[PDB]
Amino acid sequence: VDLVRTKVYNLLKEMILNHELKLGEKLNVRELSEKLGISFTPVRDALLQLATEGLVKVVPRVGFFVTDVDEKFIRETIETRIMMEVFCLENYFDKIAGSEELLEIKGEIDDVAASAAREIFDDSDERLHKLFIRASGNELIISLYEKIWDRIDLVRHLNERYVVSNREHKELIERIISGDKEGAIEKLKEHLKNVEAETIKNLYTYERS
Amino acid sequence: VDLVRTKVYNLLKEMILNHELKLGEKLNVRELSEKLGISFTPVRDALLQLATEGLVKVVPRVGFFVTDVDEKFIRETIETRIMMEVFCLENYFDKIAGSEELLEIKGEIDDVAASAAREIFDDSDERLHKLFIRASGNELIISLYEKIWDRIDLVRHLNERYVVSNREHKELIERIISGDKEGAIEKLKEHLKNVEAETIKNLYTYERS
Ligand code: NI
Ligand code: NI
Repeated sequence: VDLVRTKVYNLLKEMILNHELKLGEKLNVRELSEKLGISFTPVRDALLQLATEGLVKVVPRVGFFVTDVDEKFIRETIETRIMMEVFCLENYFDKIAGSEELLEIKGEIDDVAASAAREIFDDSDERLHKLFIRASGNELIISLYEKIWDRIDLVRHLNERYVVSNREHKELIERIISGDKEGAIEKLKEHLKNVEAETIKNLYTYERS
Repeated sequence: VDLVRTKVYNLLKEMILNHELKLGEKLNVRELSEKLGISFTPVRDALLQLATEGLVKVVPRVGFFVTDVDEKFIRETIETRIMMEVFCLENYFDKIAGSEELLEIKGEIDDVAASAAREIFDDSDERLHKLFIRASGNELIISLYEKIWDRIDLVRHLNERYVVSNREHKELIERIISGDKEGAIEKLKEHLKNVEAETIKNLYTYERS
């Protein structure tokens, strides 16, 4: 289920980022099905799920459309992350600082600063932000974030300054390892608000919206 | 859709609070359908939705069960509310303080302090906490809270100290109207953590869990 949604989602992201699909554009389910080798019903069901995260607009008896992602959609995405991630980092700080995972992410971060390989950025980016959430141990929280992860992920990709983001993550982690809880929190706010400003600026490079 | 889920949900709450249904108990869809005058499929679909909020456990090819609501389920519910509501109140404080709605809720609160009518408590309780969320103007946030509202509502009802909760709301609102933002925030944390401790204690009065 998550499995099909994730392939559907991944195709949709790939075609938005390639400018094959415009923001607001009507989706052709048959097309998606040809591309993915998945039958109609399962694709349809995935799209309904994505509509649930606000990625797809559903017009009954009409069809499915790619959301017309606009500034408000971005801002709301980021502000939602600030609320959740900051809440997790603040309250689960010791647990995050002490995790070995944080150290492996740090290693990826250092690789990006040298190589600038986007895939390693995406992996390290996801792991760091999700670590904050996961460290709560609060399965409701963690499932809320998971529920909107596809939206988070698409938004993540609508900017191009990943190397600067890489450096911001580095500094975050450094504050965290130093037990500078307050510094870390301010740095996370700063990083996300920075990402948000840059995304809003990049947005006109996408067809429509 | 929300319409059917809400009737299904309301019946389930009523029977849990009457101790007609135990926590963990297997649900009989036909029963629910007889009671509500709604057909099988729509009930089934509502139950699937409620399973989404973690109110119903789904066992495929077996059936649907009432969640075995335990301390962790309560704690996680409350901590999730603390994160969201505190984030909203802190960041949208002026907007909340200035709303006429807050004044009407205040009027209900004063009625409860005098009458102790549970329905007026529930109405005023819902409005106050939802005002914080709604004042964000962030439709993602507001939809996350709405998505788990049934869970919030059931949890709200698993304690019996609503008059004390009424007094805590009163003091909250008083802090808010006074522009004591920090006082208000601390009072909201305190209120929810208090509710949480009392609920955990009351919980053994419910069959199972
Ligand atoms: Ni980041
Ligand atoms: Ni309350």
